[PDB]
Amino acid sequence: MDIVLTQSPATLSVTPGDSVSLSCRASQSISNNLHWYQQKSHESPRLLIKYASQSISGIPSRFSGSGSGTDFTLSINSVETEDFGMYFCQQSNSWPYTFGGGTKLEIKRADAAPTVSIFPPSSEQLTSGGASVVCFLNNFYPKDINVKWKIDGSERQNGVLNSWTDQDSKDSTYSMSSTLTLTKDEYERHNSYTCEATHKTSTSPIVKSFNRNEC
Amino acid sequence: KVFGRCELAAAMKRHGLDNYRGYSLGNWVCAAKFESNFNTQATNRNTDGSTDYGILQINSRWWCNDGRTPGSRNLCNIPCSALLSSDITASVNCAKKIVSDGNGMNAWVAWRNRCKGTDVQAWIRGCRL
Amino acid sequence: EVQLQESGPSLVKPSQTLSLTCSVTGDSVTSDVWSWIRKFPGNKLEYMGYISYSGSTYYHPSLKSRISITRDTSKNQYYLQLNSVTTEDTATYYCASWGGDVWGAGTTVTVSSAKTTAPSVYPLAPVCGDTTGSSVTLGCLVKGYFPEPVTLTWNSGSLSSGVHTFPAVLQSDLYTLSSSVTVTSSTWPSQSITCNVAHPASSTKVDKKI
Repeated sequence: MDIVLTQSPATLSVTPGDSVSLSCRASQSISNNLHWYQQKSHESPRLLIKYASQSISGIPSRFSGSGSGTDFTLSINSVETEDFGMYFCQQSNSWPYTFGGGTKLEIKRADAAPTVSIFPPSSEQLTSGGASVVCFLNNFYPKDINVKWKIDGSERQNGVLNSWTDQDSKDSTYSMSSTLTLTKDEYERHNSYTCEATHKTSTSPIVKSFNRNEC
Repeated sequence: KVFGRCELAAAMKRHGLDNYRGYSLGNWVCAAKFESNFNTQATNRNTDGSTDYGILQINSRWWCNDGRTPGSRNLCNIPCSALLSSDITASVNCAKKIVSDGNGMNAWVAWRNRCKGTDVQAWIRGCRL
Repeated sequence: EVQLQESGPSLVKPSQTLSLTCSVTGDSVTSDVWSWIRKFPGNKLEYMGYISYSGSTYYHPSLKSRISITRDTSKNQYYLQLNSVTTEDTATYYCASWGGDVWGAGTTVTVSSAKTTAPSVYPLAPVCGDTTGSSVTLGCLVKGYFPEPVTLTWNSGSLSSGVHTFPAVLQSDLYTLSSSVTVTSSTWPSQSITCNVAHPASSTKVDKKI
């Protein structure tokens, strides 16, 4: 019964100066009762267009909205550097009000392979009975990337926690941290630890590894 | 300006009043009919310093600011003059906010007495929309 | 100009009650319709409910039962009460006008039964000091602290370029964060590189030389 709003694409990479169109579909007709919000990193959401196409005095003219019923579109004529972030649609036709999953507007730049580095558990952590293996995958583009861990040749999923930074303010790349946490005893039961990164920049995955039988 | 019944119905549908928070188009058409006979410029002075403005006679005591009403709460955050426009955008938006309260369309006495609990669809039946 | 500001306990324990305050300035709380919107991790927004000019309310059905929105006309504030919370209610909470034109900066509320815990700071160095290319990346792993946040710096701030400090993640009720720092091979180990980690809530500050 609750109205569901589907937005696409989930993410969109463009160059400042390009124009773009974001989609938001409703599972039920909502006439013109669809609103568009912008939310940049570390900021609260800002209303850009109300009731499908009504403009808000004070909102840049490059923003406009169109559509009705179940299909809506937010258009940005020539995206500007300060326009990157999240965009969400919200309907107020029926209670409860609901939001779409949002579309991420990101900066387009040249593809860049990730710089990978693996790190073994420190002596201090092992003394406390723990064992975290860390892998950093820095300054790559695009954001799409797959990281696979392997112990003695076997893929390992449990104990893996990942962290991602937002698109880099300095060079528009992305970075990632991947950590495999085991107990000191599991750690010492195996020899080879591997961090495998598959990225668009190469059909061959980047491999970083180390053996407890060496070093 | 004074709308034709069907003309206003189409406009109200365009402005998303059909099924807004459960209220079918007919309800709003019927309401507009009894409140101002589809006249966007209709006004009505009350015993206090308040006046009803627009096609849906929205009272200035609580809903809009006319720049000269004692106790202006301006619930709709809009100049009462916007409610007299030939463009119904402002009147609809304010009506939607009003109807978003718990009492819904009961805010309009005329609607209760003349439209609530009736074949309101009759107000749009016959229109090409 | 109308302005909103959220305030309240940033930490609520499971089964307990979450309370937030929205202070309205520039206009009267009785002169508008006000709302509470929460943002869950992963950019999932939920319209919790709103209180109208009359004091009447509308609550999200999934919440209906645990939620309560009230206002105080003399203080010019309206509140949010959410009972029997669970870790699932951890989110960033915002108050905003119904019209959507004004929003508060938002405030994070975390639901956890964890107690204040100082972090363990571990050095991240290449296996066997096996520096290879022209550059080298070192790291710092901050594990098991609560609550957030911590402040991590390298060489007390003297080393600021080529750094990546990632968002903390939850690991068994506690937070873990890591920071990488890249320098030329001619920089390390000839020059010492140290990780400085401060955790205000536990009154702790620790340095870890790599």
